[PDB]
Amino acid sequence: GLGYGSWEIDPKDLTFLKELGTGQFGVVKYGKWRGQYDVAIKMIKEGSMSEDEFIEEAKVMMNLSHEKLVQLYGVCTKQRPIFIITEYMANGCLLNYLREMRHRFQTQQLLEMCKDVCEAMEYLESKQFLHRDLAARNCLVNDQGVVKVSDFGLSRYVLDDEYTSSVGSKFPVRWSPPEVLMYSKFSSKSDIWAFGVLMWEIYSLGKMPYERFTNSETAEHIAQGLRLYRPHLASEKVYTIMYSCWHEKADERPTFKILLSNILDVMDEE
Ligand SMILES: CNC(=O)[C@H]1Cc2c([nH]c3ccccc23)CN1C(=O)[C@@H](Cc1cccc(C)c1)NC(=O)c1ccc2[nH]ncc2c1
Ligand SMILES: [Cl-]
Ligand code: NA
Repeated sequence: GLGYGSWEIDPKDLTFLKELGTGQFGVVKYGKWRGQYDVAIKMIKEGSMSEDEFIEEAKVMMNLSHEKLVQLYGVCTKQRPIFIITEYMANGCLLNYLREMRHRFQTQQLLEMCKDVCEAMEYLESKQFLHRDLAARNCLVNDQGVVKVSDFGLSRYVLDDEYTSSVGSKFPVRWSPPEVLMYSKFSSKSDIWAFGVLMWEIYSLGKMPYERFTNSETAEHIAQGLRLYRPHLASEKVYTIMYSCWHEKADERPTFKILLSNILDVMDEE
């Protein structure tokens, strides 16, 4: 079934409609399950994933469930290529959503997007689960405007070394703390850093972090003490929150639980 019963979904119960997304991992199609329920069908391009390891871990990820986490309904592994059946989010990736000027966002909406993501990440943290590539491109927005965290943990199965090596051309350098870029030291605190950058993306309406700097320059300068400027739409109290994610010393950065409380405090003042 869809999130109930077998986690192996029968692809004969799926209809494959419009494409929602495409990249070096595969292609994402909108679909219906038993002609009633909307789904996003993420089909894994052969040659891109450690498929055995990925299927083993998908079974465990079936147990992750939270309102602000993109729901995994199941998988289709008895064919080539394999599919992941996931929650359909009608408004697409958060990065493009932020860049659409027609939305004319209020700052109250931007803070709520931060709350949404933070609640999802507090959940993952309580499960000792790392996202490992948190960023606006990896969040989705549903038909009601709710943001949910997507593709959490997926980078563990990507074979392309340009994307998993901290020196690779596809690595999330601009979302990584210095100890990741220097020593490959991953932890909850490197998710925390990325979340700070994600808040900066949100309040910048989707601008690229450190736009005037190359990947190599960014890595060098953030280690020296460069930090992202306060976006014009971010109040001092909002900037204080995202800035706290970027302390040089990882164990000085907050937890997602503390970040969420800070975000609620700012919301509660309206
Ligand atoms: C490298 N990415 C990729 O290759 C493809 C396919 C795919 C993903 N993740 C996968 C996992 C397994 C197989 C294929 C993929 C992720 N992916 C997407 O375009 C993402 C946006 C995105 C993120 C990072 C980097 C880039 C370049 C694009 N969008 C969506 O995923 C999406 C967009 C609209 C939606 N509406 N509802 C749900 C939904 C989902
Ligand atoms: Cl410090
Ligand atoms: Na810049």
